[PDB]
Amino acid sequence: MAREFSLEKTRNIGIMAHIDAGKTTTTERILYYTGRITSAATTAAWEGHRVNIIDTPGHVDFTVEVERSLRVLDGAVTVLDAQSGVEPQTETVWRQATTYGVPRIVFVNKMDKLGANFEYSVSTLHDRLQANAAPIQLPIGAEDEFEAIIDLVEMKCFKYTNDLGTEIEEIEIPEDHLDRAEEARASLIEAVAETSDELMEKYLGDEEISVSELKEAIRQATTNVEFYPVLCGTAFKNKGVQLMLDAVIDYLPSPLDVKPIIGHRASNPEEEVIAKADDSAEFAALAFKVMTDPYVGKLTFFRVYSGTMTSGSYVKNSTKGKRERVGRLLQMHANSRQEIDTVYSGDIAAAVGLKDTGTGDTLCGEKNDIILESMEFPEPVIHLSVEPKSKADQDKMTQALVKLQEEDPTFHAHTDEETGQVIIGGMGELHLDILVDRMKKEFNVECNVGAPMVSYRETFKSSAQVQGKFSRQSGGRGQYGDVHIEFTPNETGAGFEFENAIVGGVVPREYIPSVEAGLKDAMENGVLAGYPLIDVKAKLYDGSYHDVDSSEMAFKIAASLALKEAAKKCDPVILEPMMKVTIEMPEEYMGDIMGDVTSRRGRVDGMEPRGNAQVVNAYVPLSEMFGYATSLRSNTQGRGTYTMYFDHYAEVPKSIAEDIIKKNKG
Amino acid sequence: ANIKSAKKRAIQSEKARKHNASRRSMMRTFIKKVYAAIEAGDKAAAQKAFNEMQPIVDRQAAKGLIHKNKAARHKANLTAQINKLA
Amino acid sequence: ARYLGPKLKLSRREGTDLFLKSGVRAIDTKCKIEQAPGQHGARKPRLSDYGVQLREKQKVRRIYGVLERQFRNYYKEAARLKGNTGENLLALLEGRLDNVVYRMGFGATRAEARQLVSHKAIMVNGRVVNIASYQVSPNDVVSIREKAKKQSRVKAALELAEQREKPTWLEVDAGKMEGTFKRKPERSDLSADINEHLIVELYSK
RNA sequence: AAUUGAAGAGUUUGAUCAUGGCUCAGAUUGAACGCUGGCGGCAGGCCUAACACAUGCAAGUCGAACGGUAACAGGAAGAAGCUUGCUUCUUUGCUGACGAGUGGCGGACGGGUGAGUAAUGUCUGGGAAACUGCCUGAUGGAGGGGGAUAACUACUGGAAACGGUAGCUAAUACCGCAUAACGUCGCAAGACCAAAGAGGGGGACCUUCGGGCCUCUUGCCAUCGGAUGUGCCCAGAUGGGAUUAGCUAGUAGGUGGGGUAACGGCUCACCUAGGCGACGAUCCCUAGCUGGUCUGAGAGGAUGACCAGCCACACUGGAACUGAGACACGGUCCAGACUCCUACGGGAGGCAGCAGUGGGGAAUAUUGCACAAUGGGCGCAAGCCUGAUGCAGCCAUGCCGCGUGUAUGAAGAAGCCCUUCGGGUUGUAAAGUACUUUCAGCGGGGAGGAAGGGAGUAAAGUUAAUACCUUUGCUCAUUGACGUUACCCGCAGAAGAAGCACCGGCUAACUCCGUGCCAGCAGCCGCGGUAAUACGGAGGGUGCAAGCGUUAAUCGGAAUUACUGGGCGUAA
Ligand SMILES: CC(=O)O[C@H]1C[C@@]2(C)[C@@H](C[C@@H](O)[C@H]3[C@@]4(C)CC[C@@H](O)[C@@H](C)[C@@H]4CC[C@@]32C)/C1=C(\CCC=C(C)C)C(=O)O
Ligand SMILES: Nc1nc2c(ncn2[C@@H]2O[C@H](COP(=O)(O)OP(=O)(O)O)[C@@H](O)[C@H]2O)c(=O)[nH]1
Ligand SMILES: [K+]
Ligand SMILES: [K+]
Ligand SMILES: [K+]
Ligand SMILES: [K+]
Ligand SMILES: [Mg+2]
Ligand SMILES: [Mg+2]
Ligand SMILES: [Mg+2]
Ligand SMILES: [Mg+2]
Ligand SMILES: [Mg+2]
Repeated sequence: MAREFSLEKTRNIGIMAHIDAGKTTTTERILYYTGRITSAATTAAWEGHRVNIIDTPGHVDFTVEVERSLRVLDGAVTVLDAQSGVEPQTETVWRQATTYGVPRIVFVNKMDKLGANFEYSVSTLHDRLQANAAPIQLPIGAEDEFEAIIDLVEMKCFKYTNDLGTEIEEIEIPEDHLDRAEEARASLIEAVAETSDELMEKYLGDEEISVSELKEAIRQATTNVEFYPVLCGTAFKNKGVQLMLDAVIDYLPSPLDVKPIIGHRASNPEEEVIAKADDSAEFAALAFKVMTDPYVGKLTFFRVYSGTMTSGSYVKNSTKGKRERVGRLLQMHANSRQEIDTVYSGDIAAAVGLKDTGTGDTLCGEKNDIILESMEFPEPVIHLSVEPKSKADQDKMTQALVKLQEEDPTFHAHTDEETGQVIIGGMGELHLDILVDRMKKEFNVECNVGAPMVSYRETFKSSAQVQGKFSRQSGGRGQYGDVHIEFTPNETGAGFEFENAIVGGVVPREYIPSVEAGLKDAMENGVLAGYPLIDVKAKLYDGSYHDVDSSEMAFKIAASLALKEAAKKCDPVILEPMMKVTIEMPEEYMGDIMGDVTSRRGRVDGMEPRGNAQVVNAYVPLSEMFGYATSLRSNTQGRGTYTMYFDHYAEVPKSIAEDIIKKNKG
Repeated sequence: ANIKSAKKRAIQSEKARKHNASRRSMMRTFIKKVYAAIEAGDKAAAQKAFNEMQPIVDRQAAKGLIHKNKAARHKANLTAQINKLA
Repeated sequence: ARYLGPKLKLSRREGTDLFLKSGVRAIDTKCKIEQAPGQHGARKPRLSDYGVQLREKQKVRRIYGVLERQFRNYYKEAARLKGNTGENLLALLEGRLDNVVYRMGFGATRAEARQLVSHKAIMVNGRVVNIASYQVSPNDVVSIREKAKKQSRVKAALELAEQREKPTWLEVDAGKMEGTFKRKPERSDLSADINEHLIVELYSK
């Protein structure tokens, strides 16, 4: 009838880090520890506190999962490798969490690794991440020697006697480490003192900071995302894991502590409705994950921001504007999946039997009409031309793409009309690889990917006057038409500009529109390599007509003939789509980026020192740009980002153009 | 079986099946002896064998192993053959 | 379920007063009865047999305020009932409590009378009835609630009824505000304007 | 009184008559889609994949069969666990209950589905050669013994599934014996066949102190009846195809034996050479049948969701067993396909029961509540079980009812639209002024579905007894999921409630302005190239209304398969 754990006790946390930082190991250990004495989120109990943990991937390709998790999470734990410290993807996940303003604590894992330097790791936090971080704990020894951790806040020591995380003997700080601990505690106070003016004055007064007093200030600072507590330990050797859990309860915010989400009323988008974490308030939940369990069926995970939900009820998806039958509510635990009857505010739960529900949707009561702000996912960085191996697969391919698009927001699929080609878009090579393989097996659709075909255009390089004449009196009815047109190269981007300079009505007014129509149709067809002719002006200066044989169709034919002869004299050239590329990277990799551009037949338009990452503006052929994402990340150590948008059509290099003609010919 | 009663009924049916088969075999054995005696041509032997069968078949019909019509048919058919055999 | 548009337009279209107003003033003052409603209302086009039959059926519906579905069911019942289908149909439309109330003079208009029925003001044989479609049988006492007696609108309606011709099949007493449905109105009693034969034809096309 | 019953139109031509097809106006639907959407009642709701299924539930009950007594409360006893006997801790089927087991009955009902089947089906009308738990009539019994065995106990192998071995023990379990004809067999004489006891109470009577005896209640056995159900036979009727004409060899018949509850090539041996078919055999295709439903003036045509009867089926293909009844949805065995668990040594399963999942699809709902009522199983009863059934949820899916106000209100305002630039139309429509509040919301009160079953209390019967028990009165306290019930009263406020298609003709409704054979429209005829009542948009109108259109589908109109009720000189 009542929630077992109060809103205060609830702790929705997430684990984020670089690849192989030890997220899975940490989560597994956490679950074991909470459990003793899978899915999207697992519920756990620690010191009479509900801890809903979500493990997020480290790869840039799976940034989606980090993004969606952060939206529906209160706190987070950043795991770091002791040897390497902050790594490229740690920076990415940090910035993501900064956007959502998620309070975070740092755990320096792998203290047993060779080259492990806690101090170095802490330094990287300050330099690379430029964040107010300070150690709340100090390690005693490094690598193999590391066998003890110091609680600086309480000035205590814990001697781990084994790698089983049991029989830990709490002892007094070693006198040798005591001096170090004192200095560290001083620094800890100072950092939190910057956040807490009261604490600062207490520090300035040189009055011994109470352990409770300090903890309260640290809690506040962390919750305000102004200070970042730094912990240490080894998950593999079961050291510091328990202390981290304690710090989660002591520092990471509760659903109440976190700032309230404001949802725009559906009826009045202008109207803004703040949603507090009150169970009595109207129910409001956000679906963040949509998976299909093999046993129960489709499982939609959601986070109850406000109100309460009971199983066997009807709710309304404000986003979709449709009623949803909440038949069953499952809560995933460390081992088994238990069916809950009621979900309260600040709780993460999975609904079984929901239909037409996607990630980012606001599920609410029928009376309720609030729409909580949805999550923002990035745009594809890599595009590939997917296609089925067989025609039978094409049907299945369509269905597969739909489902995949629903499951993964960042995955996108579309069909380019010009090329008539379905193009898949993703956050990286690894991402699209996984998606393709899934189609091959799960969906059983054998597909082959490749470079997206590029649509080219043509234009006349020279200006020439040409006459087009038609005559057909061979069989019965005779048709005649004559037109003198001048095809002059038009300013790039201006487009077709037909000029009626007919004087004395040499061409009848009624036939003149048909002349243009004929040209347009002929220009739509290729004059060189079957590519639409663009950026050409046609001037109808002179012509002729035979009242009897004058037919609009004849003039249309005459117009086509004129364009043909123009091509023979106007030097038609192939044009390629050029894209403005905006690349942002640390100045260290600037030379490499510019080199890559000038290697891909690109030109640097200029540069600008936006923030701490120099932004380079450049124009590069679309065909050349294929595969820039991977190379960019290779050159920038996965610290580079780019955006490409079509700018203009430019002439293809004669050699490349020659190839295009050959290809289109056969 | 999934139902408790079904499990029990299966056990009880096997118990019955065995009992019934033992009784049925014995009855048939006795009937065959009469038929064999008729084939042999010994009216006295046939009559003697029939007199042994009569109580058995009648009791079996009463128990429910066979029907009274079945018992009657056996006695009637044999009697006719025995009388002709004489 | 009810027509809530301009009542005068209906009468203008049919080219005859359908008694949709109280009748305190001349319909002519209220609207141009002669002209049909609309921009082209003045022009009078030739009407085909279908058009003639349709207008007749519509007229009767408009007078008694019955929608097509319920009216069609009435026709079927009339055909089922032994006798002249056309006349039977008219009798059914008359039997409606709402019509009875208006005719008794408890309501100024059938629209108003219907509001009285819906508001439970009317009592048939001492029993509250809130269905206008209710068919009042012969020898039935139709009274009005005590609260309804107090309503000033009822009193005014009675006055208008005095001006109108008195139904020969209804015995109504003022003050008591109680009427008696003596019998079903005969075709002779019913207006001769109604061409029931056309309606029968339309519903047998 | 059941008796009402029969409509045309457009389209071949320069025009005409005829012929003939096409199209249209009407009903009906398990409907779907688009747009729209206030309430209530009643009903309906996978037509697709007899596709595959996670999870719970859908068949148990009886201690008045039996050995018991694990489990909880007692009953005495009791170291009384206990110390004030304060508290009440050991015992024992003792004893109300009661796990597991043995036994009985049910599980062959109820519920689902229509795959197969053109007839070992259905329907209609008959027939003889049968059987039938429970229920009910009549006439007699129910005597006296034996041998087992589960549970249990000891031991022991399993990951599990579950077992193995040696003792042990009871019965309404099992089996002889006795007796038995209104039974069966037989010409007759003869021969032969059955049982079960268990509860309630109590007086002479009694040891074996348990009982016994008396009586009451229930059950058992035999035979003959009833009722009910079921098996079997026959005739007629119940689709299409000859671009299917021959088919058959247990086949057709006979005799004898065996077999069945019973008739019978049912089966087998033998003998005969038959049997069937143009009145359609054989073969192929399609399909559950019916009462009925829809349409039609009728004759017909179409159709067989929901309801009721019948049949068939239960993962697929076989097979028996048990039983009154099955060749058995939630039983067994074998085989197969498929899936699952595992300790890898082996196991497990069948939603075409109710929910529900995945899939397929244009498309069809909740893993709901109660056994209150009806009905069913078991029981002495109380009671227990019941996804039957009663209700609730969702859905405008249909049918029906209702509301979204009523009256008044003219320079008839504004605005829009048209305009003959005068006005007109929108339009009493608005505003305004009076006025009533259903329904909705809020609050309050409050039917019936409830009959019985209990505790007894009295009388009658009951017999030894006034016992017991039964029956009938009588008294008393209770028995509802729906349910915040139907319904009534009060509350304040017109508040909270109108949409959709159409306007060239057919066919009710017409203008303005765009567009200019384009863009579009379109059931049919046809529209669109300078205004187009046909498109596009606006005003106005028309038809319907919480619906309105569209698509699909059936019949009608269609005398257009013409039995009713048509034609063949030139139209077939
Ligand atoms: C649990 C967690 O943190 O991330 C999990 C969850 C994870 C991100 C998975 C990698 C990858 O399939 C992910 C994508 C985007 C792959 C493409 C689609 O199918 C998505 C619908 C899918 C959602 C999440 C998922 C399934 C994980 C990884 C990454 C493994 C690394 C490599 C190189 C394959 C992981 O478990 O380490
Ligand atoms: N040396 C060391 N290795 C560790 C530690 N914790 C985890 N690992 C290992 O580092 C790897 C981390 O893998 P995983 O937990 O999946 O990391 P994730 O990619 O961040 O989820 C594994 O091989 C772990 O066994 C630790 O404390 N020390
Ligand atoms: K015709
Ligand atoms: K045969
Ligand atoms: K079968
Ligand atoms: K004829
Ligand atoms: Mg991991
Ligand atoms: Mg079939
Ligand atoms: Mg016909
Ligand atoms: Mg003819
Ligand atoms: Mg001819």
